[PDB]
Amino acid sequence: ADCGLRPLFEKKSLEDKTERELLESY
Amino acid sequence: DFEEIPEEYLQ
Amino acid sequence: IVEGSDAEIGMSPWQVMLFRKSPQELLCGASLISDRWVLTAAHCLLYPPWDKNFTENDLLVRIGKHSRTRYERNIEKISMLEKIYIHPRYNWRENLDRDIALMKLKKPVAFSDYIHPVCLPDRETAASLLQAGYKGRVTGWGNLKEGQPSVLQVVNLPIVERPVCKDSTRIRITDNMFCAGYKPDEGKRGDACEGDSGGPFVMKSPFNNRWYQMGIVSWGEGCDRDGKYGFYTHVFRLKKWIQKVIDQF
Ligand SMILES: C=CCN(C(=O)c1cc(Cl)cc(OCCCONC(=N)N)c1)C1CCCC1
Repeated sequence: ADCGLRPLFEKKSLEDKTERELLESY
Repeated sequence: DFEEIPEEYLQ
Repeated sequence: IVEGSDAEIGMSPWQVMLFRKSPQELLCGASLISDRWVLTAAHCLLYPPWDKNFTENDLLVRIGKHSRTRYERNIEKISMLEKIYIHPRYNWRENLDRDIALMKLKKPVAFSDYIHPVCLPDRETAASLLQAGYKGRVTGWGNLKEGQPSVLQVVNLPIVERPVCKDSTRIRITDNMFCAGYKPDEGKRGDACEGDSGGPFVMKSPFNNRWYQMGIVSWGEGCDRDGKYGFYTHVFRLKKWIQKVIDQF
């Protein structure tokens, strides 16, 4: 129920260095 | 190669 | 992982390391789906062609890691297994069909900045996301080359059309697999490799911003060969067996 939300990224509203490539492909 | 871990675990 | 990069800290907090007690070695990747349940490839535990048949006590799972070889004091947790469950119709004799296993941890792990479970997909995230051209992300500590990293590696790879997967191999492909990788002409590379097995292929939902595990690193022919692709267990198609096992035991 908290699955899939990373303490050091999503929870802080920070993006990792390549996840934009993932989202851009969708 | 692998750094030894606590033997507590290798029990 | 071949042609990947070093993971950021906290990047994949669901990534688990399957670790052999003696000789102390990296067996496989795996993923944390709740505080007590780890998901991996069946062939990590059971593969008779290679006289591989590990049991619970053969094994340690190490969660929260970044360094391959260090014991990461105050960061990683190391847990013992209570019970391994292999799919009853896992097909090691022919094509690694239903390459999936669940491992129940002896005691639950506590979550932290470095340790957090990934989501399993529902029918509709699956339908929406599992499409050719969409990219997912694979992670592991396996070989960089068909030599091993100091630190968790990461690579993003596009899902490949099912016919292209079939035409790339002699192996019989089933509905419980999909393949991912760049085509020879696309001019980007990357693949899982030896040691990466059992690890997560995950995608980020553009709807709720959660990470879902769509695949388990299963098999390939070599690593990063042109015109070859990595194959993955289709987690959604096997979700019913996951639900069953989990809430029967
Ligand atoms: C044509 C190759 C035959 N086989 C293997 O080589 C094979 C067998 C096992 Cl248990 C694992 C394996 O690869 C595991 C590493 C991850 O996959 N590799 C790549 N993604 N490049 C590969 C498997 C056996 C059944 C189908 C392929």
